[PDB]
Amino acid sequence: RLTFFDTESVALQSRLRYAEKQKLFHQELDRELAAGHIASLVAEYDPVATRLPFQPMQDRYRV
Amino acid sequence: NAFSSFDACRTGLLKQQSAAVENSLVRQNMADVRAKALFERRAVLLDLVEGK
Amino acid sequence: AASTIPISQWPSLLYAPPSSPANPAVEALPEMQFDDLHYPRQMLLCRGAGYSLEQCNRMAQPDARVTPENPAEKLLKEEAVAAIACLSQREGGKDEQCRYYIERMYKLANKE
Amino acid sequence: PFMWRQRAYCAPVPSAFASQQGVRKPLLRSNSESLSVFSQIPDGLLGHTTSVTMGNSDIFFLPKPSNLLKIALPAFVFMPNLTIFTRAFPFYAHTS
Repeated sequence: RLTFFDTESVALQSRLRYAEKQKLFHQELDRELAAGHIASLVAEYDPVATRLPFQPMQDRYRV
Repeated sequence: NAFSSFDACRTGLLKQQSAAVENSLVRQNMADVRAKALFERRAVLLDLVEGK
Repeated sequence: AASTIPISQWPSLLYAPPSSPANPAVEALPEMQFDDLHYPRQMLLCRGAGYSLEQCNRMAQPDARVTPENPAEKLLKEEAVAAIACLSQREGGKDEQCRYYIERMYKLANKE
Repeated sequence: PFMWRQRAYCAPVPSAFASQQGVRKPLLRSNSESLSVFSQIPDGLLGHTTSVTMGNSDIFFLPKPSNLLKIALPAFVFMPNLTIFTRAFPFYAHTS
């Protein structure tokens, strides 16, 4: 049967590769959306608040 | 004609960031100075306080 | 007769509202706009170009991307002025004193 | 990508805000993955689960004692006799 009477295997393999592509696309998309959500916080971020009273600001916190 | 507007918005954001840093520094320093003055006032008032 | 509209049908209720004696232009509801970012964006662009606050405030102009104007104000101009005169003279058209002009305008605008 | 504080389904998982954790697992994940079945679980045996077949179990056997009966029984007609009056069937089928 497998040697002369099988096309379901090939069809299912093709469909599964298609499914893998689809899965990875959706994954990357969700990652990008979450990253944009986090990027919305860079506006709230204030690097001066890290400063200690009567001390200079550090370039480490992206002046 | 489009790169002009893009660069304008870009420089606007940069200026916003710079001004934010400067204003935050000024406000922070004023607040800290006021706190220090309050602390010294409290010190003198504790030296003047009376009771047991 | 007027049945409750569940919360799931509100998006369609906003752009296809029920009939009323004073209906809006449903065909124009998607065209009603009022930008809250107009002046902030204008100032940002000008300051990025390199102008000062005073120059920006002098160059600022009000938004043109607002809800369009009613074409009746340009097509039925004379009839509207006559109706407004009738109202000013007859106390707002009490007891049907401007029915003449109002009906002329209604016919002109509706055409059966 | 417009209303982040109002769209929590498109937001990162709380383990992402924590700043702490061959190949490692990703640091950034979203809640929108909950809308996919095979996001986290594997696709193993995906197209092979409808192939596990089991046969039916009905047995078509019933003793037929006719020595008990001495009368005929009514029987149904299942199809019209097309071997007779074949040419007129569409014309007389609607009558009775």
